[PDB]
Amino acid sequence: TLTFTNLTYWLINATLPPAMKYPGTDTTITRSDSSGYNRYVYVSYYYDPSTGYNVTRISIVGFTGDPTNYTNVLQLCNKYYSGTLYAKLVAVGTVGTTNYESYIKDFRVYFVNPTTTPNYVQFQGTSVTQSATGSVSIGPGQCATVGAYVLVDPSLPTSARDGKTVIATYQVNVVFSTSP
Amino acid sequence: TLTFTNLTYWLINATLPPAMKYPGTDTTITRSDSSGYNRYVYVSYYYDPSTGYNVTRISIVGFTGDPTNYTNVLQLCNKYYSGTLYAKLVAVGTVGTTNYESYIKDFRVYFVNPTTTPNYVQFQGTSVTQSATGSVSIGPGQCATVGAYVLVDPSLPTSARDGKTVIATYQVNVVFSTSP
Amino acid sequence: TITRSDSSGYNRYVYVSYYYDPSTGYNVTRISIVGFTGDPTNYTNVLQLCN
Repeated sequence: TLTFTNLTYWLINATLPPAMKYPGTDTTITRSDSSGYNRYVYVSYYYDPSTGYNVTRISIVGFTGDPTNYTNVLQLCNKYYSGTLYAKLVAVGTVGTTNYESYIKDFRVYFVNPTTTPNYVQFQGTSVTQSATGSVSIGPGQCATVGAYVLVDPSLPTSARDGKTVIATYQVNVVFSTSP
Repeated sequence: TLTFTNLTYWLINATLPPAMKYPGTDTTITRSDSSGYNRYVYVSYYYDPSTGYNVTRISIVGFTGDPTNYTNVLQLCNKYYSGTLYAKLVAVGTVGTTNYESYIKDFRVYFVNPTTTPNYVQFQGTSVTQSATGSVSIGPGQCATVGAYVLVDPSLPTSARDGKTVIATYQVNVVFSTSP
Repeated sequence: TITRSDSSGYNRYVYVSYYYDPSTGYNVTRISIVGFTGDPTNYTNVLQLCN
Protein backbone atom coordinates (compact mmCIF):
# COMPACT_ATOMS: atom_id res chain seq x y z
CA THR A 1 0.00 0.00 0.00
CA LEU A 2 2.01 2.93 -1.38
CA THR A 3 5.27 1.40 -0.13
CA PHE A 4 8.17 3.64 -1.10
CA THR A 5 11.96 3.44 -0.72
CA ASN A 6 14.93 5.75 -1.28
CA LEU A 7 17.91 3.50 -2.19
CA THR A 8 20.54 5.60 -0.42
CA TYR A 9 24.28 5.23 -0.97
CA TRP A 10 26.53 5.51 2.08
CA LEU A 11 30.27 6.15 2.01
CA ILE A 12 32.68 6.15 4.95
CA ASN A 13 36.15 7.63 5.54
CA ALA A 14 39.01 6.58 7.81
CA THR A 15 41.53 8.74 9.68
CA LEU A 16 43.54 8.75 12.90
CA PRO A 17 41.23 9.36 15.88
CA PRO A 18 41.76 12.83 17.36
CA ALA A 19 42.12 11.80 21.02
CA MET A 20 45.49 9.96 21.02
CA LYS A 21 47.41 9.01 24.17
CA TYR A 22 50.75 10.25 25.46
CA PRO A 23 52.65 8.26 28.12
CA GLY A 24 52.86 11.22 30.50
CA THR A 25 55.83 11.87 32.76
CA ASP A 26 55.67 9.17 35.45
CA THR A 27 56.82 6.64 32.85
CA THR A 28 60.38 7.94 33.38
CA ILE A 29 60.84 7.05 37.04
CA THR A 30 63.74 4.84 35.76
CA ARG A 31 64.33 3.51 39.30
CA SER A 32 63.47 -0.03 40.32
CA ASP A 33 64.64 -3.12 42.19
CA SER A 34 64.91 -6.67 40.84
CA SER A 35 61.35 -6.53 39.47
CA GLY A 36 61.87 -7.65 35.86
CA TYR A 37 60.09 -4.51 34.74
CA ASN A 38 62.65 -1.70 34.97
CA ARG A 39 60.01 1.03 35.34
CA TYR A 40 56.88 1.71 37.39
CA VAL A 41 54.37 2.93 34.77
CA TYR A 42 54.04 1.46 31.28
CA VAL A 43 52.14 3.02 28.37
CA SER A 44 51.74 1.19 25.07
CA TYR A 45 49.03 0.41 22.54
CA TYR A 46 48.47 -2.70 20.43
CA TYR A 47 45.86 -3.59 17.83
CA ASP A 48 43.41 -6.20 19.09
CA PRO A 49 42.93 -8.88 16.39
CA SER A 50 39.49 -9.98 17.60
CA THR A 51 37.68 -6.63 17.42
CA GLY A 52 40.15 -3.95 16.28
CA TYR A 53 40.07 -1.78 19.39
CA ASN A 54 43.03 0.57 19.84
CA VAL A 55 43.80 -1.09 23.16
CA THR A 56 46.10 0.97 25.41
CA ARG A 57 47.47 -1.25 28.17
CA ILE A 58 48.92 0.32 31.32
CA SER A 59 51.10 -1.36 33.95
CA ILE A 60 50.74 0.17 37.42
CA VAL A 61 52.76 -0.96 40.44
CA GLY A 62 50.93 -0.98 43.77
CA PHE A 63 52.47 -1.22 47.23
CA THR A 64 50.97 -3.82 49.55
CA GLY A 65 49.11 -2.48 52.57
CA ASP A 66 50.10 1.07 51.68
CA PRO A 67 47.99 3.42 49.52
CA THR A 68 49.64 4.83 46.40
CA ASN A 69 48.61 8.01 44.57
CA TYR A 70 49.64 8.99 41.04
CA THR A 71 49.47 12.46 39.50
CA ASN A 72 50.64 12.12 35.87
CA VAL A 73 49.90 8.88 33.99
CA LEU A 74 47.97 9.72 30.80
CA GLN A 75 46.95 12.99 29.17
CA LEU A 76 44.00 13.31 26.79
CA CYS A 77 43.55 16.10 24.27
CA ASN A 78 42.49 16.63 20.68
CA LYS A 79 45.41 16.86 18.25
CA TYR A 80 43.63 17.15 14.90
CA TYR A 81 40.05 18.21 15.66
CA SER A 82 40.98 21.70 16.85
CA GLY A 83 37.68 22.19 18.71
CA THR A 84 36.52 22.17 22.30
CA LEU A 85 36.34 18.42 22.90
CA TYR A 86 34.41 17.00 25.85
CA ALA A 87 35.69 13.85 27.54
CA LYS A 88 34.30 11.52 30.19
CA LEU A 89 35.42 8.25 31.79
CA VAL A 90 33.07 5.28 32.07
CA ALA A 91 33.93 2.19 34.09
CA VAL A 92 33.19 -1.18 32.48
CA GLY A 93 34.18 -3.95 34.87
CA THR A 94 36.75 -6.63 35.50
CA VAL A 95 38.05 -8.52 32.47
CA GLY A 96 39.83 -11.84 32.63
CA THR A 97 40.27 -13.59 35.95
CA THR A 98 43.27 -14.29 38.17
CA ASN A 99 41.29 -14.99 41.39
CA TYR A 100 43.43 -12.33 43.10
CA GLU A 101 40.78 -9.65 42.48
CA SER A 102 39.45 -9.94 46.03
CA TYR A 103 42.83 -8.74 47.35
CA ILE A 104 42.50 -5.26 45.82
CA LYS A 105 40.50 -2.92 48.04
CA ASP A 106 40.34 0.36 46.09
CA PHE A 107 41.36 1.53 42.63
CA ARG A 108 40.55 4.91 41.10
CA VAL A 109 41.25 6.77 37.85
CA TYR A 110 40.75 10.53 37.87
CA PHE A 111 41.66 13.85 36.29
CA VAL A 112 44.31 16.06 37.88
CA ASN A 113 44.71 19.06 35.58
CA PRO A 114 41.00 19.90 34.99
CA THR A 115 38.76 19.73 38.06
CA THR A 116 35.12 18.87 37.38
CA THR A 117 32.16 16.80 38.65
CA PRO A 118 33.05 13.81 40.80
CA ASN A 119 36.12 12.91 38.70
CA TYR A 120 36.85 9.41 39.94
CA VAL A 121 35.80 5.85 39.09
CA GLN A 122 36.14 3.42 41.98
CA PHE A 123 36.47 -0.37 41.91
CA GLN A 124 35.68 -2.35 45.07
CA GLY A 125 37.52 -5.57 44.30
CA THR A 126 35.55 -7.17 41.48
CA SER A 127 32.36 -5.10 41.57
CA VAL A 128 32.07 -1.51 40.35
CA THR A 129 30.84 1.11 42.81
CA GLN A 130 31.23 4.19 40.58
CA SER A 131 29.69 3.99 37.12
CA ALA A 132 31.13 6.99 35.28
CA THR A 133 32.49 10.51 35.67
CA GLY A 134 31.23 13.80 34.29
CA SER A 135 32.31 15.65 31.18
CA VAL A 136 35.37 17.89 30.89
CA SER A 137 36.25 20.51 28.27
CA ILE A 138 39.50 20.13 26.30
CA GLY A 139 40.84 22.71 23.86
CA PRO A 140 43.48 22.51 21.12
CA GLY A 141 46.92 21.86 22.56
CA GLN A 142 46.10 21.67 26.27
CA CYS A 143 45.42 18.21 27.67
CA ALA A 144 43.59 16.71 30.63
CA THR A 145 45.99 14.59 32.67
CA VAL A 146 44.89 11.37 34.37
CA GLY A 147 46.06 10.15 37.78
CA ALA A 148 45.75 6.84 39.59
CA TYR A 149 45.18 5.44 43.07
CA VAL A 150 45.97 1.84 44.03
CA LEU A 151 45.66 0.09 47.40
CA VAL A 152 46.43 -3.63 47.75
CA ASP A 153 45.43 -5.57 50.85
CA PRO A 154 48.66 -6.49 52.71
CA SER A 155 47.40 -10.06 53.20
CA LEU A 156 48.59 -10.80 49.67
CA PRO A 157 50.57 -14.06 49.49
CA THR A 158 54.33 -13.60 49.52
CA SER A 159 54.80 -15.67 46.36
CA ALA A 160 52.97 -12.99 44.33
CA ARG A 161 54.73 -9.94 45.79
CA ASP A 162 57.79 -10.13 43.51
CA GLY A 163 56.13 -7.93 40.87
CA LYS A 164 56.05 -10.44 38.01
CA THR A 165 52.46 -11.48 38.66
CA VAL A 166 49.36 -9.56 37.59
CA ILE A 167 46.58 -9.30 40.16
CA ALA A 168 43.91 -7.34 38.27
CA THR A 169 42.76 -6.18 34.84
CA TYR A 170 40.21 -3.35 34.66
CA GLN A 171 38.49 -1.87 31.60
CA VAL A 172 37.58 1.82 31.62
CA ASN A 173 36.23 3.63 28.58
CA VAL A 174 36.89 7.35 28.18
CA VAL A 175 34.29 8.90 25.89
CA PHE A 176 34.99 11.96 23.76
CA SER A 177 32.10 14.29 22.97
CA THR A 178 31.27 17.53 21.18
CA SER A 179 28.67 18.44 23.84
CA PRO A 180 28.86 18.98 27.62
CA THR B 1 -14.81 -17.31 -24.02
CA LEU B 2 -16.46 -14.53 -21.97
CA THR B 3 -13.28 -12.43 -22.06
CA PHE B 4 -13.88 -8.68 -21.77
CA THR B 5 -10.77 -6.54 -21.40
CA ASN B 6 -9.88 -3.77 -18.94
CA LEU B 7 -8.42 -0.87 -20.98
CA THR B 8 -7.20 0.89 -17.87
CA TYR B 9 -6.73 4.66 -17.84
CA TRP B 10 -3.95 5.09 -15.36
CA LEU B 11 -3.36 8.61 -13.95
CA ILE B 12 0.11 9.62 -12.71
CA ASN B 13 1.66 12.86 -11.62
CA ALA B 14 4.27 12.04 -8.99
CA THR B 15 4.43 14.54 -6.12
CA LEU B 16 7.58 15.54 -4.27
CA PRO B 17 8.72 12.93 -1.72
CA PRO B 18 7.20 14.35 1.48
CA ALA B 19 10.00 12.99 3.69
CA MET B 20 12.94 14.84 2.05
CA LYS B 21 16.49 14.63 3.42
CA TYR B 22 17.97 17.25 5.74
CA PRO B 23 21.72 17.42 6.47
CA GLY B 24 21.30 17.73 10.23
CA THR B 25 23.64 19.32 12.74
CA ASP B 26 26.55 16.97 11.97
CA THR B 27 27.55 19.13 9.00
CA THR B 28 27.74 22.14 11.36
CA ILE B 29 31.05 21.04 12.89
CA THR B 30 32.58 23.47 10.33
CA ARG B 31 36.05 22.60 11.65
CA SER B 32 38.68 20.09 10.59
CA ASP B 33 42.42 19.41 10.52
CA SER B 34 44.72 19.70 7.50
CA SER B 35 43.14 16.60 5.96
CA GLY B 36 41.84 18.32 2.82
CA TYR B 37 38.13 18.28 3.62
CA ASN B 38 36.69 21.15 5.65
CA ARG B 39 33.70 19.04 6.73
CA TYR B 40 33.39 15.53 8.15
CA VAL B 41 29.79 14.82 7.06
CA TYR B 42 29.09 15.67 3.41
CA VAL B 43 25.30 15.28 3.22
CA SER B 44 23.97 15.98 -0.26
CA TYR B 45 21.04 14.68 -2.29
CA TYR B 46 21.80 14.29 -5.99
CA TYR B 47 19.59 13.38 -8.92
CA ASP B 48 20.91 10.03 -10.09
CA PRO B 49 20.56 9.83 -13.90
CA SER B 50 21.61 6.18 -14.29
CA THR B 51 18.37 4.74 -12.89
CA GLY B 52 16.37 7.79 -11.80
CA TYR B 53 16.51 8.01 -7.99
CA ASN B 54 16.85 10.87 -5.50
CA VAL B 55 19.99 9.24 -4.11
CA THR B 56 21.54 11.13 -1.19
CA ARG B 57 25.32 11.11 -0.85
CA ILE B 58 26.35 11.49 2.80
CA SER B 59 29.87 11.02 4.17
CA ILE B 60 30.38 9.18 7.48
CA VAL B 61 34.05 9.62 8.38
CA GLY B 62 34.75 6.67 10.67
CA PHE B 63 37.87 6.93 12.79
CA THR B 64 40.39 4.10 12.61
CA GLY B 65 40.69 1.67 15.51
CA ASP B 66 37.83 3.36 17.38
CA PRO B 67 34.09 2.64 17.05
CA THR B 68 32.44 5.94 16.16
CA ASN B 69 28.71 6.65 16.35
CA TYR B 70 26.71 9.66 15.16
CA THR B 71 23.51 11.16 16.55
CA ASN B 72 22.05 13.69 14.08
CA VAL B 73 22.78 12.32 10.61
CA LEU B 74 19.60 12.30 8.53
CA GLN B 75 16.07 13.66 8.95
CA LEU B 76 13.16 11.62 7.59
CA CYS B 77 10.76 14.42 8.23
CA ASN B 78 7.44 14.85 6.43
CA LYS B 79 6.87 18.43 5.27
CA TYR B 80 4.51 17.82 2.32
CA TYR B 81 2.34 14.99 3.70
CA SER B 82 -0.15 15.99 6.40
CA GLY B 83 -0.38 12.52 7.97
CA THR B 84 1.80 10.19 10.01
CA LEU B 85 4.56 8.27 8.24
CA TYR B 86 5.47 4.68 9.10
CA ALA B 87 8.90 3.47 8.03
CA LYS B 88 11.20 0.47 8.32
CA LEU B 89 14.83 -0.11 7.35
CA VAL B 90 16.29 -2.75 5.01
CA ALA B 91 19.89 -2.83 3.81
CA VAL B 92 21.04 -4.15 0.43
CA GLY B 93 24.75 -4.87 0.64
CA THR B 94 27.84 -3.64 -1.18
CA VAL B 95 28.28 -1.31 -4.16
CA GLY B 96 31.47 -1.69 -6.15
CA THR B 97 34.60 -2.82 -4.35
CA THR B 98 37.32 -0.69 -2.76
CA ASN B 99 39.17 -3.89 -1.71
CA TYR B 100 39.19 -2.41 1.80
CA GLU B 101 35.74 -3.65 2.84
CA SER B 102 37.14 -6.56 4.88
CA TYR B 103 38.63 -3.99 7.28
CA ILE B 104 35.18 -3.14 8.68
CA LYS B 105 34.24 -5.15 11.76
CA ASP B 106 30.83 -3.56 12.40
CA PHE B 107 28.41 -1.19 10.65
CA ARG B 108 25.06 -0.79 12.43
CA VAL B 109 22.54 2.03 12.10
CA TYR B 110 20.47 3.14 15.10
CA PHE B 111 18.41 6.29 15.55
CA VAL B 112 18.48 8.74 18.46
CA ASN B 113 15.13 10.56 18.53
CA PRO B 114 12.88 7.76 17.16
CA THR B 115 12.96 4.83 19.59
CA THR B 116 11.26 1.54 18.73
CA THR B 117 11.87 -2.20 18.22
CA PRO B 118 15.51 -3.10 17.56
CA ASN B 119 16.04 -0.10 15.24
CA TYR B 120 19.38 -1.19 13.81
CA VAL B 121 20.52 -2.98 10.66
CA GLN B 122 24.08 -4.23 11.07
CA PHE B 123 26.67 -5.10 8.45
CA GLN B 124 29.54 -7.54 9.03
CA GLY B 125 32.20 -6.52 6.54
CA THR B 126 30.95 -7.61 3.13
CA SER B 127 28.23 -9.87 4.55
CA VAL B 128 24.98 -8.89 6.27
CA THR B 129 23.73 -10.12 9.64
CA GLN B 130 20.59 -8.05 10.32
CA SER B 131 17.50 -8.18 8.11
CA ALA B 132 15.20 -5.30 9.04
CA THR B 133 13.53 -3.31 11.82
CA GLY B 134 10.01 -2.35 12.85
CA SER B 135 7.75 0.57 12.00
CA VAL B 136 8.09 4.06 13.48
CA SER B 137 5.58 6.92 13.40
CA ILE B 138 6.60 10.24 11.82
CA GLY B 139 3.84 12.84 11.57
CA PRO B 140 3.54 16.58 10.97
CA GLY B 141 5.62 18.64 13.38
CA GLN B 142 7.45 15.76 15.03
CA CYS B 143 10.60 15.11 13.05
CA ALA B 144 12.58 11.88 12.85
CA THR B 145 16.37 11.61 13.13
CA VAL B 146 18.71 8.94 11.72
CA GLY B 147 21.93 7.83 13.41
CA ALA B 148 24.85 5.53 12.73
CA TYR B 149 27.59 3.44 14.33
CA VAL B 150 30.88 2.81 12.51
CA LEU B 151 33.93 0.80 13.58
CA VAL B 152 37.07 0.33 11.47
CA ASP B 153 39.90 -2.11 12.09
CA PRO B 154 43.21 -0.25 12.60
CA SER B 155 45.13 -2.57 10.25
CA LEU B 156 44.38 -0.15 7.41
CA PRO B 157 47.47 1.17 5.60
CA THR B 158 48.47 4.70 6.54
CA SER B 159 47.98 5.80 2.92
CA ALA B 160 44.21 5.26 3.23
CA ARG B 161 44.14 6.83 6.71
CA ASP B 162 44.08 10.32 5.17
CA GLY B 163 40.30 10.57 4.78
CA LYS B 164 40.39 11.29 1.04
CA THR B 165 40.01 7.66 -0.03
CA VAL B 166 36.57 6.05 0.24
CA ILE B 167 36.82 2.75 2.10
CA ALA B 168 33.28 1.33 1.69
CA THR B 169 29.97 2.11 -0.04
CA TYR B 170 26.72 0.53 1.18
CA GLN B 171 23.05 0.78 0.25
CA VAL B 172 20.26 1.34 2.77
CA ASN B 173 16.60 1.17 1.76
CA VAL B 174 14.28 2.98 4.17
CA VAL B 175 10.64 2.27 3.30
CA PHE B 176 8.36 5.08 4.50
CA SER B 177 4.63 4.36 4.41
CA THR B 178 1.38 5.73 5.80
CA SER B 179 0.47 2.44 7.53
CA PRO B 180 2.27 0.20 10.06
CA THR C 1 -10.02 3.59 0.21
CA ILE C 2 -6.83 5.53 0.99
CA THR C 3 -9.23 8.50 1.48
CA ARG C 4 -6.20 10.71 2.11
CA SER C 5 -4.43 13.22 -0.11
CA ASP C 6 -2.26 16.32 0.15
CA SER C 7 -2.74 19.43 -1.99
CA SER C 8 -2.86 17.39 -5.21
CA GLY C 9 -6.43 18.08 -6.37
CA TYR C 10 -7.62 14.47 -6.35
CA ASN C 11 -9.07 13.70 -2.91
CA ARG C 12 -8.18 10.03 -3.53
CA TYR C 13 -5.14 8.21 -4.89
CA VAL C 14 -6.69 5.11 -6.51
CA TYR C 15 -9.73 5.40 -8.79
CA VAL C 16 -11.92 2.52 -10.00
CA SER C 17 -14.67 3.17 -12.54
CA TYR C 18 -16.12 1.61 -15.68
CA TYR C 19 -17.91 3.10 -18.68
CA TYR C 20 -19.56 1.48 -21.69
CA ASP C 21 -17.61 2.83 -24.65
CA PRO C 22 -19.77 2.99 -27.81
CA SER C 23 -16.85 2.98 -30.27
CA THR C 24 -15.87 -0.61 -29.44
CA GLY C 25 -18.68 -1.84 -27.18
CA TYR C 26 -16.37 -2.85 -24.33
CA ASN C 27 -17.01 -2.60 -20.58
CA VAL C 28 -13.82 -0.59 -20.25
CA THR C 29 -12.85 -0.27 -16.58
CA ARG C 30 -10.84 2.78 -15.50
CA ILE C 31 -8.16 2.37 -12.82
CA SER C 32 -5.99 5.30 -11.71
CA ILE C 33 -2.71 4.75 -9.86
CA VAL C 34 -0.69 7.66 -8.46
CA GLY C 35 3.06 7.40 -8.97
CA PHE C 36 6.13 8.76 -7.20
CA THR C 37 9.28 9.84 -9.02
CA GLY C 38 12.55 8.22 -7.96
CA ASP C 39 10.60 5.71 -5.90
CA PRO C 40 9.37 2.17 -6.66
CA THR C 41 5.62 1.83 -6.21
CA ASN C 42 3.85 -1.28 -4.92
CA TYR C 43 0.23 -2.15 -4.16
CA THR C 44 -1.79 -4.86 -2.44
CA ASN C 45 -5.49 -4.65 -3.40
CA VAL C 46 -6.36 -3.01 -6.72
CA LEU C 47 -9.09 -5.18 -8.27
CA GLN C 48 -10.95 -8.34 -7.29
CA LEU C 49 -11.97 -10.84 -9.97
CA CYS C 50 -14.31 -13.71 -9.11
CA ASN C 51 -17.47 -15.43 -10.25
